[PDB]
Amino acid sequence: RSKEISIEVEDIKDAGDTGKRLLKINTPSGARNIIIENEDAKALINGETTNTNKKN
Amino acid sequence: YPLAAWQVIAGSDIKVGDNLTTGKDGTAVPTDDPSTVFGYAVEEAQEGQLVTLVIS
Repeated sequence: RSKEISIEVEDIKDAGDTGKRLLKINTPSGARNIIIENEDAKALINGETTNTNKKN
Repeated sequence: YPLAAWQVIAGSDIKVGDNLTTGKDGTAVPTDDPSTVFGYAVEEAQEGQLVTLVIS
């Protein structure tokens, strides 16, 4: 009868929507895409800014 | 011959109702960490004594 019963993210009944997205994410870039909504701030944190991002 | 209960040598002091897991050298020891639990004692045993346990 198995040994571990590896649950999945959606089995965690009091996890939040952003919380489940973060738990599923594999890389730091993916996490930043979830967490940072302001596109200019995200661009700064990614070290990749256009002239429009810089002005903003 | 699917047994509901086993007779296993105790690796340490086991009390009645204690959840058991593997210890050193195949002996049975008390545990407080679910997933390591394979059964529980219905008998009390010192150390090196056999203890009857119900598998769960």
